[PDB]
Order: sequence, then structure tokens, then C-alpha cells
Amino acid sequence: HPETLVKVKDAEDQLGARVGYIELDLNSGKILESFRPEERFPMMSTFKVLLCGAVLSRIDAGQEQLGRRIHYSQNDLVEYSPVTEKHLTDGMTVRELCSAAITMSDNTAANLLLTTIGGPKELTAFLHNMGDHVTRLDRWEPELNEAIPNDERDTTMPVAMATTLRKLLTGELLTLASRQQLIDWMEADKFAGPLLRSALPAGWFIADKSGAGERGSRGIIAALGPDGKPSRIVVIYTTGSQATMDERNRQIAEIGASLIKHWAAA
Repeated sequence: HPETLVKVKDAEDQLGARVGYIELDLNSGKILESFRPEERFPMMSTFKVLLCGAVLSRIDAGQEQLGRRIHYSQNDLVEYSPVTEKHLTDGMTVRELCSAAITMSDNTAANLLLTTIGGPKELTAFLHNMGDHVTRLDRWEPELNEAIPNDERDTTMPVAMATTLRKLLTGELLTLASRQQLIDWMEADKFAGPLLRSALPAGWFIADKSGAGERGSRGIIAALGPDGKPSRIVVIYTTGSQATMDERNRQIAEIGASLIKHWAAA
């Protein structure tokens, strides 16, 4: 059962594309393993977690409310919007939009949330404020998934993203209640089944968010561990492959299997 770094390299061979990987201890933030940690990759829908972090930060500051109801129209609807397309009459609350953006990867939900903060530049500013000067959101859904080769728009580095996620889930950046809501949304993710979740044993905890884009882009961010408690952060991205969705999913799932099989190693 291949060691994780061996598997990551193998995934590059299989996919004909670069793969980035990092694994952090959740408690200490120390890097346990990495591969292309400082290369840039399209975030795709993995940014939706960071967006809801920015929204929760505003909630904590009294600038936003979880229960605030936003009505919107047909014009706002874009592709891959399975929840927002069913609430044209009634609208959705901020809390519901974040649930939709994270757990159902709802694109229109993400756009409505970006409007609440004033656009992608404001998400980038939130990230800068907390110390991540690498992750950048430039565009709205769905254009942010374009993934033109070597275009740095709408990208992160594995090492930047992993630490930003750790800070949102466990740091003082968000209140306890907000930290817990963010992880609860990620735990409830329904749009990542063929990825890390497919390798997880019974009894484990996983809070995650996946992404897919053009040019074969695929990725996932996660906090996971045994015994009902997360203990590591994992970030995986790939871009460039011509392989099918199922083939890309399979490679990520196999990286997960290698991580799980060697987890107990001292």
C-alpha cells in the first residue's frame, strides 16, 4: 500500500499533471508531509470555505446576521446552483447560503455571499488581514474556475491554504460559535463523496470541501482524524490533466487511502 508521497508522485504520472499536497498537524500547525507546497493551483470551489469564513467574521463583528434573508432573481442564477435555484420566491438566509455554498458547492450562493462582502477583492483583503498574502480571489462564479495554465488568478499554494484553514477552524480569528459552525458545514459536505471520504474508515471524522474546474482541475481541503475528532489538515490540488473526472477522483481517493493506511506511523 504505497506511502503517501510515493502515491502523490504516481498520481502525477497517471494524470499527466502536477499535484500539490500538504498535511499539517492540526494542533501544532507543523508540516508532516508535503509535495509542491509552494506551487500555485486554482482553488476552484475550495474557496467557498474561506468565503464563509469572511462572512462569519462579519457576523462576529456585528456587520452581518446568520438569519438575514436575501431575496434574489433568475438573473443571479449560474451553473451548479442546486439549492439557490429552488428559492427564487422565498429567498435564503445567510446561514442557508453558506450551507449551500459549502455542502452543495452552490455557485449562485457563493456569488450572493460575495456580494454581501463587496466582491472578490474583499475576500482577498480578509485573507491579507489574517496573514495570507498568497491566496487570491479575482473572479466570481463560474469564471473563477477557468484554470488557464500558469495564470495566478484565483489560486492558492497548498502551504498557504492549509494554514488559512487551520486558522479559521482552530484559531482566534473566529469566535468559538463561528469556528464550530464552519466545521459543521464542512462535516456536512455532500459534494466530496468520491474523494477522501471514499477511503475513510468507519468511526472517522472528516470536514471537507472539494473543487472542480477547467483544464482537469480538481482538489480538496479537509480536517480529518480517527475516533470522531479531526487531527490533521490535508490539502490536495491538481491542474492540467486530460483524464476523466472519475480518473481524477480515483487518484485523490488513492492518495487518501495511503494517508489513512500510514496514519499510525510515529
